[PDB]
Amino acid sequence: DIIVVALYDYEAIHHEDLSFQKGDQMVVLEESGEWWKARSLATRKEGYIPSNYVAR
Amino acid sequence: VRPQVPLRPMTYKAALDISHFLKEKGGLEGLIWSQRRQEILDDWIYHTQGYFPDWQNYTPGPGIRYPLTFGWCFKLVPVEKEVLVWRFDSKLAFHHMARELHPEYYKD
Repeated sequence: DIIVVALYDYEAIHHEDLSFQKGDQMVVLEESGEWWKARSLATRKEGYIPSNYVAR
Repeated sequence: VRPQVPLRPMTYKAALDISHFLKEKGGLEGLIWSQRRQEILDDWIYHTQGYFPDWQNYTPGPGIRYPLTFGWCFKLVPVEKEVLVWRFDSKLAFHHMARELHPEYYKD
């Protein structure tokens, strides 16, 4: 219901974060804070993402 | 290219994971320490991962400098106004070496 598209490349260092590339689509699971838990549509990996790196 | 990521606090787990990633990537181990290089690393962590540069301090000299933030697993070792190199120690994951030597930093 909340689908977002990546605007920038992000490489995760912390194990509970989600890496992605410019243009990747993700579903947002949780929005508590400025780091949102999301899931990749391509890999179905889950993790937190920088909320300002994504749109819509 | 990448903008500034939202800020978050440093934890023991995050310090561990950043330590392990740097050991796996390569570059830090064996490198000669300099204030300029310490700033490049601290500011990189801050722009990419949103941890403020307040966790990468070591015990004052002389001798081996030990990390003040439990979870940071690099230590500064002198080699033969010193000259120091970064060195990973896995013992640092389980022994808070700074708290063992300087309890006053952590008593209150």
